[PDB]
Amino acid sequence: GAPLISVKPLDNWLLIYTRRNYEAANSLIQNLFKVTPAMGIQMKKAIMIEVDDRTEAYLRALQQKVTSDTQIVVCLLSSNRKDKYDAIKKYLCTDCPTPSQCVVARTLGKQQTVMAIATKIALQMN
Amino acid sequence: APLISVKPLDNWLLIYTRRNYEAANSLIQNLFKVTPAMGIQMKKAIMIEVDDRTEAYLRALQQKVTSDTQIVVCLLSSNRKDKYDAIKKYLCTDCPTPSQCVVARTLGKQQTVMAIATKIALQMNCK
Repeated sequence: GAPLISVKPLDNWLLIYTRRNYEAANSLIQNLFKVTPAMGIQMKKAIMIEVDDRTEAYLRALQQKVTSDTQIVVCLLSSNRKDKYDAIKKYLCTDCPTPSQCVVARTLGKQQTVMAIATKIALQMN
Repeated sequence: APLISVKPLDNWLLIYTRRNYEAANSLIQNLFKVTPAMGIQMKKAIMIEVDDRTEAYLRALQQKVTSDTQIVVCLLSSNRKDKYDAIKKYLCTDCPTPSQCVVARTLGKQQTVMAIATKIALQMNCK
């Protein structure tokens, strides 16, 4: 036979992060692996993009890596630094057609933060 | 004391223009119908009538969106690209509260209603 239960594969997506948060990025992938089956989603590993911690490096990585095939984009930020956050958000929102979201590394400890992120992804996949 | 847990949706905004006053009322009623199956207990939206121009939508947003606002829904007279794009962009850059735009025309389907409610159930779990 072959599966009967609907899943949605999340196989092509970007996680853009800065070296200081290398391990909070890895943990996020694992955690999302845990909560994602309950939501009808089958996850592959994110395409991971390490950038210098500056606005412009995030934006470059965006212009170079986002494709037709990219399903979701997640920008992990070192900090809730208003200007950096606002300038990435503005660009994703005007220039990036691919659904996206920003996350501040700090909040990542919490399992409610993880759930919210996955929820937003489930949402963007429709 | 009532044992089944429900997510109350008691503070939220519907911004619409006078021409779609009734399509707006209907949308509330219909959402009342399909929302209990999703674990949500709905109150009526705070309804905000605005003139049919981009800027009027944006003023309403700046004035009425609060810490308490759970969801924002902008119902548009038309799929007019510029108006739709400008409102979408602004919500997306300047409005932290989760939101969506709906074109009145499409409200004439129970699949449209389901999609909006689905999106809301989803937005009720976000940071």
